[PDB]
Amino acid sequence: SVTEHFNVYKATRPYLAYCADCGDGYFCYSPVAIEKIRDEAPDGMLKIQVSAQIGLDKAGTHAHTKIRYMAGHDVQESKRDSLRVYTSAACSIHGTMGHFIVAHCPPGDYLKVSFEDADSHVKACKVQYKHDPLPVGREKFVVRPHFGVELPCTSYQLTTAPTDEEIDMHTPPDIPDRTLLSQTAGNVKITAGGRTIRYNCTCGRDNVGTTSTDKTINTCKIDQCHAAVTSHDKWQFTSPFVPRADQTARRGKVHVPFPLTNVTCRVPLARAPDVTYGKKEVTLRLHPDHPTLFSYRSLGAEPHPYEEWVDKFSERIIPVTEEGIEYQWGNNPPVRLWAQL
Amino acid sequence: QAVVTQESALTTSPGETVTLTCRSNIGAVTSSNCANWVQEKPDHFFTGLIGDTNNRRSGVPARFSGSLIGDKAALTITGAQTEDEAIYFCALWYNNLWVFGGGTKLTVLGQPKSSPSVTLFPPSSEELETNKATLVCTITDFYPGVVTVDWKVDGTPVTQGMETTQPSKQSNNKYMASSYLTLTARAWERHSSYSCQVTHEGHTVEKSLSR
Amino acid sequence: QIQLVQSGREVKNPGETVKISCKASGYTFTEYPMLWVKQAPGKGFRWMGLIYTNTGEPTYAEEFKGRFVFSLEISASTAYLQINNLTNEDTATYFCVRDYFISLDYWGQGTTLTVSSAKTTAPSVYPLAPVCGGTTGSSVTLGCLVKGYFPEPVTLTWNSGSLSSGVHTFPALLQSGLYTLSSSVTVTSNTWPSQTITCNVAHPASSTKVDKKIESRR
Repeated sequence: SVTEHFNVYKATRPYLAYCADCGDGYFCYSPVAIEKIRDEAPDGMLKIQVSAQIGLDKAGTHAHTKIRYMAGHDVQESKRDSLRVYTSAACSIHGTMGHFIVAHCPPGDYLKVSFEDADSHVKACKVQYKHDPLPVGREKFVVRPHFGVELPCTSYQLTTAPTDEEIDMHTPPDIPDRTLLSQTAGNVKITAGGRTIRYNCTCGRDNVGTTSTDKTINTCKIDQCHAAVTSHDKWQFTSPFVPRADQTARRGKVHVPFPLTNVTCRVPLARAPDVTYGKKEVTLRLHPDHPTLFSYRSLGAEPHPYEEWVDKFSERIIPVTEEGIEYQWGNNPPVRLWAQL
Repeated sequence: QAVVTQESALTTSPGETVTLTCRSNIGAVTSSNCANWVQEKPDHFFTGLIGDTNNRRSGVPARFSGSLIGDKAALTITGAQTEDEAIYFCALWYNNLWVFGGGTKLTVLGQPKSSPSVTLFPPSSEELETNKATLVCTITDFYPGVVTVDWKVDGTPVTQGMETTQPSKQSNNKYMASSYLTLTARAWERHSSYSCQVTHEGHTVEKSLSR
Repeated sequence: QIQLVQSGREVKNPGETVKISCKASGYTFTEYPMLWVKQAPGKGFRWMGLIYTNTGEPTYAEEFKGRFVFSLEISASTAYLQINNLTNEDTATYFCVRDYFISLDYWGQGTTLTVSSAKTTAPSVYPLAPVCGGTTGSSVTLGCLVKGYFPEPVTLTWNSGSLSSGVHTFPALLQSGLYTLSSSVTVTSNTWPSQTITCNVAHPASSTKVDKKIESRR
C-alpha cells in the first residue's frame, strides 16, 4: 500500500495518543500525537511521526488541504495549513506522508503538534524537542542562497517510494472509549454502534460485549458491567503511553517517508582576513563572519593548530617555518605559506 | 510443448457424440504417453474422464471413452447433454504427468434460448446526485445471442452515452446481459426517452426509460 | 473427487510472490499427486507441472521457471501453484487436479490471476430496481450493478445474498483498469418489493461492497 500510499493510509486508522500536556498540562488521548522523531540527517531534516493522516487522503489521494485527523471522535479530514508544527520556530515543511512529515526548522526545546482539524484552532501536544544543526563546512553560516560553496551532506530524499523500513501495529486498539454503554437503572443498555464494543462480565457475560450492536444488562451498571472501545479498521503503528489491550499482537506494517540520501551543500565560506608577512613571521587578521572553524596549520610541524570556531577579528600570527603554515581556515581551501628572507 | 492434433473446433447435436479427435501429430499413441480425452464442464472446468486410453468418466454419460483412436486420443462420446457446452480436453500424460494440447471445445444443439428477457429501466437516483445517469438496459438468457444494441439516451443511438456490460452465456445456451446509458444528471434530465434497444436471436428487448 | 477450493481472482503485485492454493480436499490425498494446472490464456489447461499430496512434488514444465512456485500444503488437503515473478504478461487462470484414475483426475477450481497495473478504486454496487412509474410485471428485474474494480475482486449476490435464485451477472470486465459488471435478477410479484429482494455487490480484495435492498423509487 505504497504504490498508492492510500492502501497504507487505509490500513492504519489513526487514534489519539498520550497527549500529556496539550494545554497547560491537560492529559488524555491527544488527537495529534508525537509518535517518533526522524532526524538523523545532516540535511537539517526533522521528521515528525504521529497518529493522523498528515499526507494521506480519506480514499488516499494526497489532498493538500486534506490532512487526516483521527479520533474516537472519528477519522476526519481537517486542514492542510492548519496542522500546527511548533518547534519554538515555524515548522517549515519539506513534505509529508501519512503518519510522517519531513521538514526543515531551526530547533528549540519543545516540538508541539497543534491539533486544528476544524474541531479546534490548535491543541499543543508537545514534546521535549532537541534539535540543533551542527552544520557542515569550515564556515559558520546557515544561509543557503549565497553562492560560495558546495560540500557533501545527507538530506531526506523526498521521493514517494513505498519504504526502506516499515513501522506497523496489531493486537488491535482496544481504545479510549468507555462512555458508550447506555443507561439502564440497575441494568444497562448496550448502546451499540459507531465502533466495536469491548465489554466485560460482572452480572452476565452479555456484559462481555463486542459489537456495533446493542443489548441489555440486568442488575449491573459500571460495577458489574464492563465496556471499552474495542474495534478494528486501524493498524495502530506506534502507540506508546496508552497500551493496547493486546499483550499478544499480529501487526501490519507501512513504509517510511522521506528516505535520507546524499546531497550537496551550498555553504558560504567567504574571504578571510588580511595577511602581512613580517620580520620572521606572518599575520592574518581575520574579520567577523559566520562562526568559522579557523585552522592555521603548521603543516608538517608539531601540529599545534591555531584552530577554533571564530566570530570576531582575530590575529592568526603564523610564524612560518620551513614546513610552512597552512591557512585553511573557515570555508576556503588551504594556503601553504613558506617562510622567506 | 506437444501437439496431439485433432479438430480443435467441435460441433455437436442434441444428445450429440463428442468425437474428440486427436491423432498424434508426431505419430502413434501409447498408454505410456497417455492419449486421453475427458470432457470439460462450465467455466473452463476440465474434469478428465476418458483417462489416458484406459478409463471412462465418473458419473457422466456412459458413452464417453477417451481411448486409442487413430494414433492419438480418439474420444468417442455418444449420448451427450443438451447444455453440456465445454472443452473436451485431450490430455497427453507422458509417464510423468498430464500436459494439454488444445482440446476440442464442444457446443451442441438441444435447448436453444430465447430473446433477451428485458430488464430495461433508468435506474434509481443515486447517480443523479453525482451529476450522472446510468440507466440499466439488458436482456436475460437470450439465445442465439447475437446482440444488436443501439445505446443512445435521447432515443437515437449515438456512439457515446451508451454502454454494454458483459452479456454472458450459461451451459444451457442462455446468454443475456446488461448495459447502461451513461450520461449526465441534468443531462439525464435533458433527455428522458432514452434506452438500449437490444435484439438477439429474433427476440428484441426494449430498454426504455422514463424521467 | 478430491475437489479444489481455489485461490481467488487476484490482480498482480509487480515482482510479487504467493502460494496460490487450490485446496485439494475430499481427503488427505498424501500418497496422491495431481496436475497443478495453469489455465493458459488461450490454451486452456496448459499445466506447467504437477503437485503431490504429502510429498508435494511439483513436476515442472519448460516455461514456468521464473514466475512459478510449487506449493503443497497437503496437511488439510491443499495443493497450489505459487504466483512468483509478478509481471503483466502472465495473468491467467490457476487450477488444480488430484491424481485419481492415475493421471490428473480431480479437476480443481481455477482462479483468475491478472498480472497488471490497476486502479486505486474497487467496485461499487448500486440498486437498480422496478421504477417509480410501474416497471411491474410477473418478473420485476432489479439487482445491484458492481462496477470499477481496480484491482480484483468483484462478486454480486442476489436477494441480499439469500433470495438469489439466478441473479444473472456480468463479472469484472474491462473499463479504465476497473473490473465492472452488474448482478441483476428478477423478483416475482411476491419476490419484491415489500419482500426485500435486494441486490448486494461486493469487492473483497479492494473492499468495495454494498447491499442495496428491495426498495425502489416507488
